[PDB]
Amino acid sequence: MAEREMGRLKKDIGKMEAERQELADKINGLQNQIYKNNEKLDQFKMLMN
Amino acid sequence: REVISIHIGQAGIQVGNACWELYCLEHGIQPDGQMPSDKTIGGGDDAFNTFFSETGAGKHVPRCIFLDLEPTVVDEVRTGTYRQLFHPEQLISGKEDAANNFARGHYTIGKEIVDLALDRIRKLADNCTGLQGFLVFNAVGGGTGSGLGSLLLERLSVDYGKKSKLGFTVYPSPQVSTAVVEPYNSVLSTHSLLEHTDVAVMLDNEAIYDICRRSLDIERPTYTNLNRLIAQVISSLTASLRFDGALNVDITEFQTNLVPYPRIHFMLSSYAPIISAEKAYHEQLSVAEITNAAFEPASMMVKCDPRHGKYMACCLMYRGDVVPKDVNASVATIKTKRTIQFVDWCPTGFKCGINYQPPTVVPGGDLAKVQRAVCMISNSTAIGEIFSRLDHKFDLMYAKRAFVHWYVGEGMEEGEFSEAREDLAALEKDFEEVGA
Amino acid sequence: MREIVHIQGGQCGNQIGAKFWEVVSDEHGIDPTGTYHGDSDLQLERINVYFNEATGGRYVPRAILMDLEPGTMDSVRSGPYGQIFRPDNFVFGQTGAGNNWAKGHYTEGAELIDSVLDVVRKEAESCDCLQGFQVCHSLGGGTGSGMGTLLISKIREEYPDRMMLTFSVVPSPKVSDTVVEPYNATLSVHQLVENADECMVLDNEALYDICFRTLKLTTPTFGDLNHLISAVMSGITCCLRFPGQLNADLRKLAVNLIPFPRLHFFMVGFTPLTSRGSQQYRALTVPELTQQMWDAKNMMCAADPRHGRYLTASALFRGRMSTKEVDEQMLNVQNKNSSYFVEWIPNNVKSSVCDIPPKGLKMSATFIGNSTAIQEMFKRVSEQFTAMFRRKAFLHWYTGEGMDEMEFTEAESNMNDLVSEYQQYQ
Amino acid sequence: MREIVHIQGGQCGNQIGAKFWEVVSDEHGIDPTGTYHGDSDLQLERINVYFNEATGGRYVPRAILMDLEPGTMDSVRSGPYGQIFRPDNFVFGQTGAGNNWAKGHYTEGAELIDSVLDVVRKEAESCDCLQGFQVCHSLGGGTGSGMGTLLISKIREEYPDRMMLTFSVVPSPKVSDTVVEPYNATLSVHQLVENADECMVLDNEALYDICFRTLKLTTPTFGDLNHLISAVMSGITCCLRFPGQLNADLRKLAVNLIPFPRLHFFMVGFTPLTSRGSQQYRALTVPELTQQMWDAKNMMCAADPRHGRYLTASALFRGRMSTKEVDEQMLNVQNKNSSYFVEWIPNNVKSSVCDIPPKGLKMSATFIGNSTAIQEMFKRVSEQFTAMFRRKAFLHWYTGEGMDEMEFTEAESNMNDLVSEYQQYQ
Amino acid sequence: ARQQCEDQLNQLKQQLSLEEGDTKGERSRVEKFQLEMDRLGATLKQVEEY
Ligand SMILES: Nc1nc2c(ncn2[C@@H]2O[C@H](COP(=O)(O)OP(=O)(O)OP(=O)(O)O)[C@@H](O)[C@H]2O)c(=O)[nH]1
Ligand SMILES: Nc1nc2c(ncn2[C@@H]2O[C@H](COP(=O)(O)OP(=O)(O)O)[C@@H](O)[C@H]2O)c(=O)[nH]1
Ligand SMILES: Nc1nc2c(ncn2[C@@H]2O[C@H](COP(=O)(O)OP(=O)(O)O)[C@@H](O)[C@H]2O)c(=O)[nH]1
Ligand SMILES: [Mg+2]
Repeated sequence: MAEREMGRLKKDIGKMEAERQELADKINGLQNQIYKNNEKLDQFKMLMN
Repeated sequence: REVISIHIGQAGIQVGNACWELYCLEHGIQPDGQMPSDKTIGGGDDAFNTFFSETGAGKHVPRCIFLDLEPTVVDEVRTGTYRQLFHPEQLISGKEDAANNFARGHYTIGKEIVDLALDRIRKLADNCTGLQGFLVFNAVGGGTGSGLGSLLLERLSVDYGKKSKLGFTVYPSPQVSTAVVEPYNSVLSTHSLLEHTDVAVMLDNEAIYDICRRSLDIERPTYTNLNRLIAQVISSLTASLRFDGALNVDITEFQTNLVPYPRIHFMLSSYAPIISAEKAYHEQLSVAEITNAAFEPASMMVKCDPRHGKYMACCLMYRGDVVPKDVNASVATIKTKRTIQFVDWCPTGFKCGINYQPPTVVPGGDLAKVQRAVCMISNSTAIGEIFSRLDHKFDLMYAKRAFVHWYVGEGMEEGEFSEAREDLAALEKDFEEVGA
Repeated sequence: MREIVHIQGGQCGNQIGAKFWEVVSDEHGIDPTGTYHGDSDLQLERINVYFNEATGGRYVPRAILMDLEPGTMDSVRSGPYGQIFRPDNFVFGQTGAGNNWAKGHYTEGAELIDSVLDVVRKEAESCDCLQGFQVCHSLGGGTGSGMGTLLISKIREEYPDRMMLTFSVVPSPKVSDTVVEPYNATLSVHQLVENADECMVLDNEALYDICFRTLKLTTPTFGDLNHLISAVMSGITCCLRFPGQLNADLRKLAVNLIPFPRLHFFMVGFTPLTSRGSQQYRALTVPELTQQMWDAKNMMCAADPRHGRYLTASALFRGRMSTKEVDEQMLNVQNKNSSYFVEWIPNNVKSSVCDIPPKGLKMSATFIGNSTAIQEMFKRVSEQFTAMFRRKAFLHWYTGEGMDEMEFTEAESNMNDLVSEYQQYQ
Repeated sequence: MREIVHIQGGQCGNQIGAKFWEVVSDEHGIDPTGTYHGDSDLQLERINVYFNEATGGRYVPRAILMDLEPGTMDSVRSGPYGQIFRPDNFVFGQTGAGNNWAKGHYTEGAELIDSVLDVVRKEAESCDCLQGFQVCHSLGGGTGSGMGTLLISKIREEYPDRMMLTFSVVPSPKVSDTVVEPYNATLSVHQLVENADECMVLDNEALYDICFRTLKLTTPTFGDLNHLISAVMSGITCCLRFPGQLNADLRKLAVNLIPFPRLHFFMVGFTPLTSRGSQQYRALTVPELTQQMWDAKNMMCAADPRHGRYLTASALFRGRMSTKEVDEQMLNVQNKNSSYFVEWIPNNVKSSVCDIPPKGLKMSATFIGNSTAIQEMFKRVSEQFTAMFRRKAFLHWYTGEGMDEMEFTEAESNMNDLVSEYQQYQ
Repeated sequence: ARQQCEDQLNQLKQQLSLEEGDTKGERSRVEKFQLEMDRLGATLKQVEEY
């Protein structure tokens, strides 16, 4: 029983570690894109003035 | 799509007695060979052609050969309720039993009857067009299932080879066994059972006693009771070729789906729901709970916890009214369950075949009427425990050279005793590394 | 003038095609005995796009059935709308593939493809102005996948300039129908991507979820999943058969949907879809159709349409609508969420309008998106392939019938670089 | 073109809204099958405010239901004029709040609000010129108050400047059918102070007093109280649906009644509310209407106006009457009582007229007053809350649910400062 | 052997629960950042039209 449980838990923790890494990369990309878009919005604000 | 079957020993021919007691009623054949003229249960002329082949006007002959050396039981089959069903030559009976001596059944007696059996196997495959494969029923726990069974197995393999071989082998029980000298015959047969038979199905006596005591509540079951549900399992796994379902898988798919590696063909078996005649109705029966009961180790035809092992692949044959959605809903919960664990070397491990035909009830039987059924057959690593305990049983008999002379004075040298044990050990270590 | 040739490989393909021909026969108004009883006279005009009228009024369809077991033919010829197929269109064998792509592509194909090509060539040369071929099959099978893509390659080698539509049902993460699907899926997609002109990818979990969430059904079976796929197919092939304000045939759809030669994998959808008890509660109004089209719970793929970007999209409306309306929401939906469409392509979406709504409705719409979020299913299949091929599991069933491991390695590489090129457009 | 999205929270709100929809359907002349069976055309030019059209003339309410037990939805489905509802709004859970306000605001919100918000957003983008929302609920229970409050906050954050009416029935000492009223009432009014834009307070104590005095009924069940509340509901929105000689829309009524932002709790009445027997003996004039208005035995709230001062008052008349009579009656009352009306707002009363009367009657008049006497209910609820919370009675059912003594003290302090503001302005 | 087995099983379980809560927080942050992305896109479109 115990070895079954550890095998299952190791597989689960590996899968969810991979998902965590994917989320981290997603957040980094989103921060970069928000930076670019806010800079573009600043340029457009100055052009509006 | 026709399949022929051979039954060797006594266990094989009694299991076949049950199987051909069930097929005749399932296809509606009266137990003399001709379909009733008035009533017409079911339909489909080609439906019965897999197991019964028409002859002349209206007599249907089976596609099995009951071969044995001791005539005491073949004569009982000859004179019993099935006289006009079988063919007079498909009941091969020698003169003297194999007497639990594997060497005697393999060399002395078996050598003069295997060719006679082949003379009829060939002539029975001659009048079959869409031949699928062979099905063998035997118990290696003796002298005719092991010896003559092996001999016929390799002699068929050398002759046909291409056609698959589905075996249903009744090994010696964990503890509740009959003969005293099984641990010799078991290894002596497994050595030639690894690399010759294609897909073997492990069967036990003790486990089916346990099923009959906890499910049908018959506190004193018998060989008739066990063979009845064995025949039920055989029919539930061969229903695909005969009855049309949405997702139906025949012998070839069943083989190519469940054998990831060449010599890893050693399976469990289970059937659901084994329910008494009185509790046929009080229990809510549906796909979820019948599938749940299809995996519980208390409902396994071989007394070994699947929890000890890791599943490699599984197949589920469904009967009757089963929509192909709740099956997936159930296997999802099976995956989310915690006790049973797969192996990372396989991400998808279910083959859920379905057929639209409810199971049949034999008259005056121990099984009730249920609208559906599940036959579960799965590869697993827990059978290494069976082979290990049997190795331990063999070692004690071998280290004292007990019972050896009954073999060596009949033709088998010590070399086969050595090499069969060596190859069983190789099998066990292969299971170890595959489960690793 | 134009003509369409239907091909059905596999048991899934045969059932899907049977349902498709049921729907098309109902729509053109031919009864299951092959005769004609349609009322309007706008139907005989294009009835020749599918049916080769024979002497005696027996309008026989132009579809070819292929597999390795006569059980599927028993089922098809027995079911409703079965006595209209052609006896010549029942070419088969009696061995069975058994899910092994090796048997599908080499052992039985190498001697049944001659029989299938004979009939295909006969029909293609009996029809004068060919438009293309379209085949419905299962990627996880053995007869619809192996022998299917083998015939795909053969016919594409034969006719270069006639386009191919492939309605391919792919494996699934949740409804794991079979054990060795990933091998067959990879080996079939690796063959298809070269010969695939348009590949409508479908799967069964995204249809079970539709039937249990949107249509709100209790027993969603194949007799419903195939019906939905049939509806989508008939929506695809509508501009040829019917007139309208703005036609768009198969070549127009391909040109509008394929911006690079190795970007052809479409997610499909059909609207309107309503529960049987709530049919007569919401109006089949063109906006409502549009936010039903641009929906995640109304796709036909495991991939999340909002988990990436749309490269191009096409919408075929059917009925009496107004182009100003249709295009105004087509532009509004693209102006709203600018982050889900490719920045470097203005006018991401085409909107064609037919002028005959399907039988039983007032208007309808079919969506076909060439989005880049479709790479997720390929990623899932490829990682399954890594998990299996890492141990040569089930490898002997292929390597013992005419296979090598070089094909496996190259298929891995092909799936990896295809998902990479989908990713790099983001 | 003006829009009021109806939402019914909890069992009390659901039943009250069901009766209200019966009343509105009757007023516009539509059968419970959804079709139209009225006579005057004037019932048809403003159906769009309270009814979305469906194919075939079937009109369906723009209403959304919200609860946690299927039994309430079953009752609404079984009741007459229940099938008109669109089954796409019957959203519910499966467990029930258990009058655990912390549970209904923290433990079933996370599983039901993600869907109810989607439904309400769809219904609010169905039409163009949104005026706001009308939420019917009870500030005594768990799921009628917790989920309702969190949903009101969500709509506040989603539509910053659209008006929400909250028709809230408030528990009373003599109608306390549950033991944990104050813990939910205080915590709900805490957030209703910030969230909603006008809350009308109702109470079963005054409802039963009215049914025993005015109607002098013998067995007033819940149906008649629901009918009273529904009649007030349908009479307060006559200007949006029907032509008048001096109109009064939602924001007009608000900006007239509420002087300061935190003072948005109203008490509402209704005229003529007359017994069956003594009705035949009375002719209906505008002075009669205003007498039955101002008389405290007619307020639907158990707050006694001569225990304080009227901040503002408003009278919505319905009937072909004379504006000079209306204005002179209102000013006559203001001159009669020169202390109960606040000193620094000259002519604090506001009056408006609509043409079409409620069906059957010839003249009618709804009354909305922002009296300062309403502080008595809040101070009594605060007293009961302090009495129960002085020893943490029943508190663990929320403490183990997520909230804390900090939040409870905050709610009590907000009640104290609300009554402080009322007493300061009085 | 088995008690050591279960002890390590439990500590893996607690570590997995920790990382699962962490991923739930990460998912919430991702949803918030999607909201911010789309809001900035809409505002930029409005400014471009202006
Ligand atoms: N489940 C089941 N087991 C059986 C049945 N008949 C026999 N067995 C068991 O299977 C074994 C097979 O019987 P054997 O001892 O090999 O007899 P045989 O097969 O005729 O071989 P020989 O008699 O030695 O020539 C026996 O040891 C029994 O324990 C049966 O009908 N059902
Ligand atoms: N959606 C859908 N899937 C199907 C249908 N019939 C079969 N399938 C799926 O197709 C897969 C097998 O493909 P199949 O057509 O049998 O290929 P074959 O084995 O070579 O004949 C199975 O896993 C089924 O789940 C159908 O009617 N509808
Ligand atoms: N008018 C009316 N009032 C009710 C009805 N049922 C209960 N009430 C009162 O209004 C309050 C409603 O509470 P309830 O809806 O059960 O709380 P919830 O379960 O959280 O929604 C109770 O305190 C009752 O005193 C009804 O059918 N009609
Ligand atoms: Mg014997």
